[PDB]
Amino acid sequence: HARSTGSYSLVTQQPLGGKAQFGGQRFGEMEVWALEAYGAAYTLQEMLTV
Amino acid sequence: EFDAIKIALASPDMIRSWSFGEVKKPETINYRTFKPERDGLFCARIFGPVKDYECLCGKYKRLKHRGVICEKCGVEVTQTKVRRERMGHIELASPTAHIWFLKSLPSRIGLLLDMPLRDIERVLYFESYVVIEGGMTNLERQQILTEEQYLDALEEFGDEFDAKMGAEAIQALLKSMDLEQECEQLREELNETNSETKRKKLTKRIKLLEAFVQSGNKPEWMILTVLPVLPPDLRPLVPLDGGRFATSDLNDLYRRVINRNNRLKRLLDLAAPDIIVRNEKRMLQEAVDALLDNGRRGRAITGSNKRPLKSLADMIKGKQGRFRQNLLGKRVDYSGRSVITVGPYLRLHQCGLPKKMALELFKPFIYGKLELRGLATTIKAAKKMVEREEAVVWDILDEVIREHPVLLNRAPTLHRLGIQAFEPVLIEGKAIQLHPLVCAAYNADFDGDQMAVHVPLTLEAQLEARALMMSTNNILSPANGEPIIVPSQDVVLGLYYMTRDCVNAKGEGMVLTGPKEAERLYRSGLASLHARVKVRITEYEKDANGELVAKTSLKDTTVGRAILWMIVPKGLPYSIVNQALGKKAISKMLNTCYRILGLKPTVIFADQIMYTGFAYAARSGASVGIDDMVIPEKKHEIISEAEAEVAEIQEQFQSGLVTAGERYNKVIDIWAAANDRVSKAMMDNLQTETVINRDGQEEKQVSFNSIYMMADSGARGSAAQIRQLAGMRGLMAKPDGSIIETPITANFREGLNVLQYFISTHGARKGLADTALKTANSGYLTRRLVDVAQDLVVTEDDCGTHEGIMMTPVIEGGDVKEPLRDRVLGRVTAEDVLKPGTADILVPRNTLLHEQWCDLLEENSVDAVKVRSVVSCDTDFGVCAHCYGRDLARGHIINKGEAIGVIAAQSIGEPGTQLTMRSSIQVKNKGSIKLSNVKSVVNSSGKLVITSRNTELKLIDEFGRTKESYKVPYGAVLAKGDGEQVAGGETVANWDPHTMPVITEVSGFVRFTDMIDGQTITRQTDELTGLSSLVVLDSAERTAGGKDLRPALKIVDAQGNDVLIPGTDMPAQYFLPGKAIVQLEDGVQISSGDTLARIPQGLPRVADLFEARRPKEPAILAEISGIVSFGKETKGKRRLVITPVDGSDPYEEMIPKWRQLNVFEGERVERGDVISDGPEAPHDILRLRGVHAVTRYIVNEVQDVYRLQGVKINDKHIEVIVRQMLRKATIVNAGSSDFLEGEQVEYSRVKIANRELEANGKVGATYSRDLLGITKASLATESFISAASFQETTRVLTEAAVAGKRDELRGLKENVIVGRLIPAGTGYAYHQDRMRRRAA
Amino acid sequence: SEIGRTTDPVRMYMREMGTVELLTREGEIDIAKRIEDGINQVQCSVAEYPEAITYLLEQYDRVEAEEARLSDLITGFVDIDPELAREKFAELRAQYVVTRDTIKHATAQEEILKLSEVFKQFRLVPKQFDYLVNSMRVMMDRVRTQERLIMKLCVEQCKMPKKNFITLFTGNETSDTWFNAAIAMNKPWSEKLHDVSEEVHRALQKLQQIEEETGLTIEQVKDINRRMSIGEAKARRAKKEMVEANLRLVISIAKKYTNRGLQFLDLIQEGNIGLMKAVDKFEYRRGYKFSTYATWWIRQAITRSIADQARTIRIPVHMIETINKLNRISRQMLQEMGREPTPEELAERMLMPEDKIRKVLKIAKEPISMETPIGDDEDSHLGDFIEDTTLELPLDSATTESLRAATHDVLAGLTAREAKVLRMRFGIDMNTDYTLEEVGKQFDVTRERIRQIEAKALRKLRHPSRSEVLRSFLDD
DNA sequence: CGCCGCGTCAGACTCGTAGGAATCTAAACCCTCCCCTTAGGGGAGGGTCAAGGC
DNA sequence: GCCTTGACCCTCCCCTAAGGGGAGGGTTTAGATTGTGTGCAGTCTGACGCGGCG
Ligand SMILES: [Mg+2]
Ligand SMILES: [Zn+2]
Ligand SMILES: [Zn+2]
Repeated sequence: HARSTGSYSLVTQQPLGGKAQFGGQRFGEMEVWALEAYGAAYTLQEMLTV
Repeated sequence: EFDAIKIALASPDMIRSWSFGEVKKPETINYRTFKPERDGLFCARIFGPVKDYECLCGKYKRLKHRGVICEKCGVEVTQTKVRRERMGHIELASPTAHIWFLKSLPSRIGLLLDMPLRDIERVLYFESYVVIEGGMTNLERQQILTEEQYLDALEEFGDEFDAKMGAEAIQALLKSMDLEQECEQLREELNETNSETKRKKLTKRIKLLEAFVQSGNKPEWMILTVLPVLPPDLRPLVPLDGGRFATSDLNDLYRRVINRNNRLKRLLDLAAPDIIVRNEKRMLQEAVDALLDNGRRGRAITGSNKRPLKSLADMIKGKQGRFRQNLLGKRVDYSGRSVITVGPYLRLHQCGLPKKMALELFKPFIYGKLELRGLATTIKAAKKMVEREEAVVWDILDEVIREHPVLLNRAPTLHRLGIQAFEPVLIEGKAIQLHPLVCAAYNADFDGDQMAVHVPLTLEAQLEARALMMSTNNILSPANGEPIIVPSQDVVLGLYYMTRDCVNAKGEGMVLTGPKEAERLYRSGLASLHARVKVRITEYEKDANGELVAKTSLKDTTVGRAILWMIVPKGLPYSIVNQALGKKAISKMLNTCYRILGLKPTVIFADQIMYTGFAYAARSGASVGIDDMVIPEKKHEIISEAEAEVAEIQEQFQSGLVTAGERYNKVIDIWAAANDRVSKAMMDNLQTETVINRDGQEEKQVSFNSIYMMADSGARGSAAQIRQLAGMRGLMAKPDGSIIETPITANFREGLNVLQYFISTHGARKGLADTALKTANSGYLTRRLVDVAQDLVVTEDDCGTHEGIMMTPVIEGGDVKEPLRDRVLGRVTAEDVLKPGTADILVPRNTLLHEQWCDLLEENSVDAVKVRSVVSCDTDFGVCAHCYGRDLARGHIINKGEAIGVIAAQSIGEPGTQLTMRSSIQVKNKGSIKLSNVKSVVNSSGKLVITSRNTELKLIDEFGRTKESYKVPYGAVLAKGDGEQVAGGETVANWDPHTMPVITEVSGFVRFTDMIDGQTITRQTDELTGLSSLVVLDSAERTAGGKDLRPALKIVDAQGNDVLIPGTDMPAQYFLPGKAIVQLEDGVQISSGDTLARIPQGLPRVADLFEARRPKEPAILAEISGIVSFGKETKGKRRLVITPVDGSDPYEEMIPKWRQLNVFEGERVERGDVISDGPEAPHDILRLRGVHAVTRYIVNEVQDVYRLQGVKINDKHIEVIVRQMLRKATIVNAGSSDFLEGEQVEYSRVKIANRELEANGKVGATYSRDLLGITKASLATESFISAASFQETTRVLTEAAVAGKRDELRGLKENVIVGRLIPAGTGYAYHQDRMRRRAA
Repeated sequence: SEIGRTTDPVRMYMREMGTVELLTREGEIDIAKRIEDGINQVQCSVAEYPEAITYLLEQYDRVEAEEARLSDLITGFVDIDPELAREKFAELRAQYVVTRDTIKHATAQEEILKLSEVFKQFRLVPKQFDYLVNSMRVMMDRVRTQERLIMKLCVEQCKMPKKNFITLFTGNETSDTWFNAAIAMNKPWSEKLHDVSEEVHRALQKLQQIEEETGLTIEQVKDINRRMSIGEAKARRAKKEMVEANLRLVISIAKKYTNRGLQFLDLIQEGNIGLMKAVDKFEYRRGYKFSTYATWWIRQAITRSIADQARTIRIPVHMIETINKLNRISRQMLQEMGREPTPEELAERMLMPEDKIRKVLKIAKEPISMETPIGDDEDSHLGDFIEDTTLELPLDSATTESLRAATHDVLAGLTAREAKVLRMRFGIDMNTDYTLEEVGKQFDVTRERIRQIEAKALRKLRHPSRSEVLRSFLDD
């Protein structure tokens, strides 16, 4: 499954869950720590915001 | 945009200024035409239009009319997005307490009023009255009245006094109280108090009242009179696909609040009986409580499922709250996912990405390059081209992915190598092709694993993927400087098979012109890969300069080693391949290439190693068959002999020679011995049983057995698993953990029968259940570690400190567990390292100890190096790059802006899934002996008697370094004169394990003191001893008198003269405790050293060490140094009094005497030595011995857990967490400072305050550093956002609201929550110029 | 004592509710008699003020010519057909007129009291009696608010002794004869208000109309109103004892409604409101027990509040009743046929068309929680599957921007006049589009010339020289 | 006042598809307000079609 | 070509006579009835705050 853009949730406007919903991958908390352990501040900022 | 986040209490006027109207009805929407109903919870007049730029009535329907509020429907013509921002309010008909400030412990309303929560809850529930003001009356303030007391004092004392119930009463109390007057009263009450419980009570209340005074908050705002209403698009009521509606639980809760509030207003209009109004007020209170926090007070309100409704507090807290599910991690666009397969052709920097995945992930890039190249006139034309998948969109796709990395991620992301960047190679499958060499970093196998792909969009993200995250930058581990992109399985088997030697292999003994000739002969079939041969090898070495000088010689090598030499880079020696290469040798070869030549030769070398190992594992045909599991031919007789032994032990048990316990232990021992015999026979028949002819004569060589070659190369398999294949499976454990006494005498080559298989499943399932249940514990520990250490970043380059820890090799007993070289490599020295030849600088003061300095320390005799540590860094809010040392992933000193705290937490928490969730001295080797902390005397039989409990024996080599370290109990008699040579196996120390002897002070004669006979002694005769002994028994054994009064064995001269000590005139007597056996009488002489009396005696561990948990019963340590005396006994708490010589004398403890004391009344103590024994508590280690002692203790006790499982973590990473646990300090004397005494502040704050106070000549504060566990240290941060997002969100938000806290967003989590660059890494420059263009 | 032991407000309510014991058949009767004596006392204290009786006789002469009916003026007599009321109204008018002239002062207390006791006979409808008592409350509260504005200004000046400011203020009622005695002490406070001695006049000289509009003394009015207050506090304390004694009846009825959307204490409180209405409406002279009448009002209040507030999306009472009727018809048809009926035959047993019943069946459904676990898991909920359908796709936003750019390009390739009227005719880079007359008047040109200009500019843009960029923004 | 057992509170893995929960329940009156019914009429507001006039 | 001019033309909204139909809202209802009513749970372990004994 892949996705560039798609549908978003109502309350929070983040991508939806599954490949049935054509959803995004969960960039969870441990992946955020992995990016913070590198100095990947811009990669992280575009994961979070954009 | 903004620089801080402030949190505070909301006043009623603040709540009414957020709102755009009052919600007056529980109507959501019309049932027929689903437009929102007026004044309801969904109301376009309050909350905004439901269509974009359109009123509700339809009169104003376009952007031509914007911002005009329709006069018919009242709706402002604007964007409908405002329904996510516009709050409303409910004007509550009665004051309702906020449940957070009442029921989140400790109660803020209770602490501020100094009322128990039991009385406040009784007043709130209209069960009791409280007197707001007493007046001309004997009633005190806040006195609780029952109803009959109220009706008595009301008619008896008129309406002079005022007393109410409900939250109107609590609100009148909170309004009527004067905070500054009560602060002064409580402070002068603290200056009148010595009781520390009441002093803690008072400092709690004082800092609450002071937080209220300093903040703009008023106490009475903890009682709600206006209630905010969340915007309706955040609690949406939306039509589902089948015409049904889906709603939030907040609409149910808000409707209940409105309904009970409107009914309360109705009842107050009707002037209902007050039992009905009190009931409606209680119902409105419990409805508002269920809205705010459902389930704190009483039972959770459930709606229409018997499932409890999700309240406002449940929206923001927990694993499924806003913070952890939506703010600390998100679902992202430009992300795909697929099964991973192997590509063994790939280079280390590239992955294989399916074309179907890449065509979707890179879709706006393809649209842009289609419109740019003129192949599409419009983004919709380009969209239709990409839908039709024309032949040109594949060329466009091949040029948009060209230098564009993608991040590949495998969950769980246990460390930072779980995300790595790769250049994509477009492949035709649906599966991602992962390079083999990175799988160990990902913990990935190709048996169904999936990986996520993420596309870096911006140029900065692309350059971070290329420069920080690319897999060619990730070849060293950050946990330990070892290679993590390392060959395994097939590669090490191919490289091992290639570099092995057979005895008479084809083409043996020829002389080759070089490695190219060896490859020609192997490929043309004229020589075997294992033919030992003589090859002219030219190898290059780096001289003193960076120059690469060649030497050519004929090496005695094999054909395969010469072939493998062709891929080795130039600066490496031929001895790196002139051996059989297992996993360790290949890992060390890659590490050697990295340290000598750098990263660019190493990534090429690792790729070449992978290709060559794959090729020659293919060439080998290395299969596994059933004839490879060679069972030893004598296994049957080993089992028959152990069966005969177990039969004779069984007959001995039938004949009563042994009881069941020693019988069972004998059976276990003779089966473990027989298992070791079968294992040794199997491995001996497996490891060399190639017998081979050299010119006719037979010879033994190492075996080319496939099972053995896989085990011996480190490819797969241990000796412990070959034992189960070809030996016997051995003894199994019950689910209790106790060993079944009949082992599996079978192996897997033979079958197991039904019973053997069943008792093997007993432990198979236990291991699988541990694996299934310990991932949650290791994830929770890693989360706590990250959240304690997330804010630690290398911010400075050198703090100029001179402190540090003295690194020594880890020696437990007679084994050197950790040498100095890997404890000190990559660390900056803290003092000049000297030779044993004194005063000559071997290593200067600020040297980073790279491998050459470590070899210099190793070729000299340096046994201790003092290094700089992060626990001793002087840097406020960070760490300097010199107290940290090397970046273990790079190999050079750490850079400023590195988030070393996340690296430390991930380095500790990644191996947590490899941990489990559920006498005399015999010196090993030769060397001198030296002892420490000895109380030593000379015995009458030519001995040394060490009458101390802090002594330790250390064995020095001719080098000069301690190699073994033991420590001996009290009164251990030495079989050795201390200070000269010993031998291997030579016993130095002998003692009694089970009983504690009393050892005299000086030579002399026995004398008695206070031992009144018959009342302190039972004189009992042991029938086969000849002389009767005398027992000093328990205190309940004898009558009043000697039961508590202590028998004192004096030593005097035969002429009656008391013998005096050399150096002091201290009276020489021995006070002995109860439960003692004495064999001595008065008159018999005793020299110094006679023993007169005998008083007889995984993953959760790491989580307990980092949480600083005090053990069940700890050791008892000496707080102050002095001499031991005893106070009030015979309570259960033995009263010990340590008496200093030059200090304030009385210091007492309450030691419960059901634990054996290890101190005597005549002997001194040092502060912190063990008085009683047990597991040491780290708070005690920190208080009594210091910061360096507690960090030494915690790193040693954690690395004992990790080294036991063969896990190698640098202790930089444990020192980082220990530093984050020592972040608070309790003030003991404020001086001329702004702190109280007994107040816990940040250590950096009080250190900066003292810097400023001693900068202005005044005296600063004095403190005692605290130790907090990783949960209490991460909840005590100066940032309420990170603490509220970690856990206990209600407590954090409650204390932050009543304190009026302000979060300056200085750590990593707070800038992640709010969508900013983190202050680490490539966002460190941005934050620096954000703070220097704000401080200017 | 159970105080402080539970959290349940249901247990707290039942606990404090059970401390009142039930009434006998005789207890209800004398509580109702206490209520009726309180209201009778209020009425006999009203009778002292004449204009209320004047308004009531106005109402009766309006009933004479039928501007209204006396069935809305009096519910009956105690010692409704319109002949006895003529007798009682005539004998009451003959009393009011014979009281009107007799003013003296001891003789004035015979006729007022006998008119009070003969006016006691009229048991009015609640509306008229409530109007009379509220009218008297407004009269006394405006008289009282100027009475304490007299002291409002005296506090506006200085320190306020009014312990003995009341000494001869009582009884004079015509002039400042009580006011002159305040300066007769000549303490400094007695200075201040006296230079406001003129500004006070229109307060106590507005008395100049009202003592001529009421006929009786200030404390006579104040004390018949305090007797009204005593009577209504007697009638209100007796209504409270009848509500408090019958809360078990409310719980008894409310336990049969417990799971229809409202919670048990919600039902109890709504039934308590119904019970208070029943206490207000009960008549003990009908010989029935209070339970018989009060059950009607308690059930009314509970069922009405279930129709009002049991649902998220509120259904009106008429459709709530249609749904209930449909449900019991479905129950009968499911029992008598062993099979759930279809809307066709469900519309033939009912009297209603089938398309009406189909929407009634589509109208009665309660919303699902978006915290509903999907898969009956606890990690994924229904709210995780619901999409924002109001979001514009980024390809649609990018298409909108590219179309704005393309029309900007083609409108730059026209005359300035034609591009202006074509950006003005449509809303292009303006906030509103315009009509032919507005574009024309801004140009001081006709409507038809602007129509010609924009039609010609459109024909220019139709040519493929200017159209191939824009034709790409269209579909099949 | 200091300590001990008891009450209470807070934490505890991410991919595909299935996938929710299912009980219980006035009637007779009255009112206002809104839309509906023919076969078109009338008007406001806004466009459109050929005539020419310069 | 730019500009008027008079005649046409369109949709959209409101109106017709005598109520019909329905939605959505109020109100009372008089034999006597007077205290709900469910579960569910095989967590452990820290850790904190408090009645109660000493
Ligand atoms: Mg796998
Ligand atoms: Zn409008
Ligand atoms: Zn430092």
